[PDB]
Amino acid sequence: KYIIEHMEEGFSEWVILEYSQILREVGAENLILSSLPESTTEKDIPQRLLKLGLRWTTKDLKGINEDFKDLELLKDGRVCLLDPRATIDLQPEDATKFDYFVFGGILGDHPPRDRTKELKTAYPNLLISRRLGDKQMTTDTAIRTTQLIIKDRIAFEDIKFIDYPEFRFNKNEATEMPFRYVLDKEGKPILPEGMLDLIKKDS
Amino acid sequence: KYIIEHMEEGFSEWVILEYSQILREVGAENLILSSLPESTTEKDIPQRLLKLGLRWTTKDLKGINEDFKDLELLKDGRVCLLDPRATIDLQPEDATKFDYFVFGGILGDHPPRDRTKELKTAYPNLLISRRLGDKQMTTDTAIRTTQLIIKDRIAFEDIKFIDYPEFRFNTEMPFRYVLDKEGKPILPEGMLDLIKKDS
Ligand SMILES: Nc1ncnc2c1ncn2[C@@H]1O[C@H](CSCC[C@H](N)C(=O)O)[C@@H](O)[C@H]1O
Ligand SMILES: Nc1ncnc2c1ncn2[C@@H]1O[C@H](CSCC[C@H](N)C(=O)O)[C@@H](O)[C@H]1O
Repeated sequence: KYIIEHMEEGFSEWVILEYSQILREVGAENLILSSLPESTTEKDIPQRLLKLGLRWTTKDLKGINEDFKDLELLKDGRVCLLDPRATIDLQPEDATKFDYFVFGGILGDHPPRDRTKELKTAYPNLLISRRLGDKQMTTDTAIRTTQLIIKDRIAFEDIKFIDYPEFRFNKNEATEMPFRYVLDKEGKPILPEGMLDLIKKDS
Repeated sequence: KYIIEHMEEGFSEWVILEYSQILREVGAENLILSSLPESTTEKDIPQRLLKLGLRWTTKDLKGINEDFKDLELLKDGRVCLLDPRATIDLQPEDATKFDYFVFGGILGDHPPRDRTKELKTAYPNLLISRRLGDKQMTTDTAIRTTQLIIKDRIAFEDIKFIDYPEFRFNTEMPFRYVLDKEGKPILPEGMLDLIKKDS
């Protein structure tokens, strides 16, 4: 159901924390990590994700069925590409329309590689583009949101968010995260396990 | 979130494969394995389940919040106990009604111990009982079904099942099973070998 195009070279601690959280919230059978470098083997995947059962592949969108027997084929118009630049928000009623939710992004910098657009250009008949509100989200937030709209059938504007949360570490260090986050029951922003400590040590 | 009451002594390969499948399909965040023996420690929990991030506890329903502060409080009427002898079938619109779905069963045998009744009795105000069809399901199938009804909002009679499938190896399973796209019953990874090995 959820397909993440791996958006970096190697795996930083940050992306390991995100992917870990995603895995524990959707379950390993429901996430495919795709488009990894062609040379990638098991020894290249962080063992923390392997233990959690991460399904990964070097293949791309059209080729993933070749790597997984259980995966229903990719039909035209039933694959939703998620893009903050799209004009139509994802709706609860879309639960019927899509069998796959794809996350692209921007790979690297200097130059950057807009994978979202390249996908859009590679799969003109496959992809439908949808937005998750007018603010930028992290991958685990974007997935949590997709899951809230599609599985819990809650419309976007009924979801409680916080934008640009500020985290205070000491009397000196005040950092602000330039993203929208889903609130938890106690009114605080949901981050992956370990993310907070990671942000702290960055200061 | 799903709460599974651990319904056998120790961990057989059978239940390990069943629990693994569940964890991979719903996510380890969304499952609590409860009511384990008081002596139980992490050392007694199978490694394959710990790697997948199994959340387990010796506690029962009343004390589940104590072990996991991230969980929403259990409120009366918002906890559904899944019971094949119950009267009202679980329906898609119940997705707004419940925060928890509990799976009990029989801690047999000689004598057996019906945890389903024990629960239903120890927590009368807490629990509401729902059925998943008139046939018996494995826990992984019952969770799979609860998920289709609650998360995908698919009605029970619109789910495609197979009743009492036979498996030839050169065996009939007395359960109802959900079908996959390929028309075959959906079993936990590794279960077919274990069924075969037993023959
Ligand atoms: N508001 C929004 N609407 C739709 N998708 C969004 C979104 N905010 C984030 N996303 C998803 O999350 C992804 C960005 S997270 C990508 C991080 C990567 N290291 C990079 O540099 O780009 C996007 O590809 C998109 O799929
Ligand atoms: N048709 C049905 N309707 C509602 N719940 C069901 C069901 N079939 C199975 N379940 C639930 O799924 C669980 C798995 S059966 C558990 C196995 C255990 N050895 C025992 O005999 O009890 C059961 O506890 C039951 O409560």
